[PDB]
Amino acid sequence: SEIHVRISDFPTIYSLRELRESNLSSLVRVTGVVTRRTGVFPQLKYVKFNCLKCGSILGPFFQDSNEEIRISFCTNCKSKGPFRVNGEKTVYRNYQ
Amino acid sequence: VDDVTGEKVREAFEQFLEDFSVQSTDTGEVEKVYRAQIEFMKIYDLNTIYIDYQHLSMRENGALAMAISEQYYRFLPFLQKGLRRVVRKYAPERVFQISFFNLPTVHRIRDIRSEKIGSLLSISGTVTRTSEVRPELYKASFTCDMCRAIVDNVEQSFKYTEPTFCPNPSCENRAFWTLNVTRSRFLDWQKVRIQENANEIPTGSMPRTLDVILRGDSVERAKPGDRCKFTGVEIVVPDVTQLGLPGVKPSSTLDTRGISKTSLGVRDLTYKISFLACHVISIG
Amino acid sequence: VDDVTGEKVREAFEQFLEDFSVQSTDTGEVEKVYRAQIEFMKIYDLNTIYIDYQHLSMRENGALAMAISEQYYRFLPFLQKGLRRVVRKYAPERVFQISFFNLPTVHRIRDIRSEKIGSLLSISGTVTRTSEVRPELYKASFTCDMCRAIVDNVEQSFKYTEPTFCPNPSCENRAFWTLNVTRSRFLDWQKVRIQENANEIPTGSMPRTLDVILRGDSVERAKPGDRCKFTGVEIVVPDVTQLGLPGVKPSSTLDTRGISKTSLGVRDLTYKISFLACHVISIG
Repeated sequence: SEIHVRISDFPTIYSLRELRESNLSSLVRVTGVVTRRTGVFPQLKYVKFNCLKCGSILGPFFQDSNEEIRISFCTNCKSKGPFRVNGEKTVYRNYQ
Repeated sequence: VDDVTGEKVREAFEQFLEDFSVQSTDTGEVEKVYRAQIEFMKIYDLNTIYIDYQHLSMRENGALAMAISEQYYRFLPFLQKGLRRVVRKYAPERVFQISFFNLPTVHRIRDIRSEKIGSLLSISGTVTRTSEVRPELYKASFTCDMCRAIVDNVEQSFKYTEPTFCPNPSCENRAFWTLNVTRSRFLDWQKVRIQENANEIPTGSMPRTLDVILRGDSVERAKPGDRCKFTGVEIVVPDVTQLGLPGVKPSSTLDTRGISKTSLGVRDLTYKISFLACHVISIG
Repeated sequence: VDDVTGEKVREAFEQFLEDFSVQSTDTGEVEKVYRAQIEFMKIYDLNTIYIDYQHLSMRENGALAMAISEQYYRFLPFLQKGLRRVVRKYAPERVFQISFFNLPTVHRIRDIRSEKIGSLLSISGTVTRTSEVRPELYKASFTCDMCRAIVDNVEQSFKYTEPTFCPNPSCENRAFWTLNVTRSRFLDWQKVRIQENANEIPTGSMPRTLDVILRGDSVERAKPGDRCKFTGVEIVVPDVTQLGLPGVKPSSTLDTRGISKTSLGVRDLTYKISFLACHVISIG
């Protein structure tokens, strides 16, 4: 139910060393040489919490880019702001 | 169905008054009495109507007369909203009150049951212990410290429930805040408690009392020591003191067999019969 | 006085470049070289200037040349702001960098003292261990959760002090929040650490090192293994590790003999000599 796409032919190639402030939040066509890397790690995609005060789970939420969710207080008369991510029912995404 | 039917009630009533008004000839009034009703109100701008029940009993052969007279509480916004479009068709801030008169049937306090709620029944009696003039809000401007604190919104009904769940501020459904006490449209009202007539009381029985509120235009029309006729409509106020009455007490313990889990904020209810009116004539 | 004098420095320098540029005849260049400087920059739009020190030594007989060369750190905004009005007089987003060349006097690391700060002195040496390209913010958009979160504001200087005290939001002076990471104007820079020449080292002494940052246009002009000449200007970076040096350590214990009362958030300082430049030629 979700397809992320690829872009083929961006007709200007900056190899390296030419990055400026005018290059952030933009698409750059980059070449280079594969250096070392790490293993493959899991990262959250759908996040569920469970309110330990008011019984059962909170619900699914979306993985924002480079930021946490931190739902404050709801379904407990919107109070008692303690929460935690549950282990199960959280669909992840592989990271590297 | 019911979205259509009350709207069919709305359009047929919109059809009704926009037709001819009175059958009578040039000897008397000819036509367009309800059309002259707004046009004479356009002269004075008091923003209410005096419409007859008897002319409504003429056209649909009581089929529509026996449509309104049972569940009027169902029929608050439909009677108001269509008439609002009748006004802007003919006339140019505008707030409305709908008044009835000429009820064929008048009963007493003893002829009132809980099956009579929502319906129209006329009650006369003895006015005692009038009270002052006090406002009523019905227009909450209440939203949280998040940016959109401009929610002109709910609690027009008989509940102090200001905040709606789904705004599109940063505020959530649990986020609620106080009402803006400067940007709303109010109305005033008084609260008299009518006593029952002495010409109808049976043996062994004292006369009885009942509270009634006159809102908006019908304030100050009351008079302690007077006989009056009322609007047929009727409401129910929640009570408190009827505890250890005794009786099987209803409760509001919600369902827990829905969402799976890994406290008890439940409530009860015990109300009382009240009365509401908009037209009071003082004949008697 | 000093509001006038640096503005008198601003206007006389505004007088200077807007005058004739070069004395030379039709054999050679005639006039308006600094006027052609912007007009040729108008062709390419690289938004900097190459102005001479020697022509500035001609007109005021060194009275103005001995006004700038001592406290340049005092004279950052005045040299920039008047030139900005020179541009809009002649030309139309605009950001500026001021470059000098032709310093008559060049010294070494050993000829640098703390009395030489703010002044202009040229140092040559041996470039070693260049580093990458990294940005610099100098334009904070940082204000609290109160409505006016749009404060394009301070920490242009060498301090991470985003929030100004007096806004006219609901936010107070103690209210501070993060910078908006999308609406600012940045610049990039690299950081090389120059070593001293071997043709100047005395007996018993090793060559010495010094850090220097080239901001904006002067990035990538550096070359490890090269002899270069610098901008005269100089700055001072706060240090940390000079503790138990030993020495009498300065502190910032503020006054308590002011406001009457009915804890100790005081600090110290221990800095180090750094260097800053904007023009690097690579002769040698």
